[PDB]
Amino acid sequence: PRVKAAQA
Amino acid sequence: TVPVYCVCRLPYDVTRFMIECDACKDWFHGSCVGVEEEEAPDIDIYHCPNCEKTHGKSTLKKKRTWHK
Ligand SMILES: [Zn+2]
Ligand SMILES: [Zn+2]
Repeated sequence: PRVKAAQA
Repeated sequence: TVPVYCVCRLPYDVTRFMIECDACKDWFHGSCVGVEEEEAPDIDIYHCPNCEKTHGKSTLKKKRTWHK
């Protein structure tokens, strides 16, 4: 699946 | 109004991991649906809790060595 990684 | 996502209907917060359901193509916070960011590379097909009912459970796919 497509994801959006957690950023700072 | 702004783009909103997930069961919680919130604007996009870049500090939160999100995953897209392969069936409905909507986006969910991992924390709202029980998926941890570190688990996502092992998901082959992700179905959100709603879509599980019409499309079946999500599928995991990963490599494994057993003898060592
Ligand atoms: Zn959410
Ligand atoms: Zn879905």
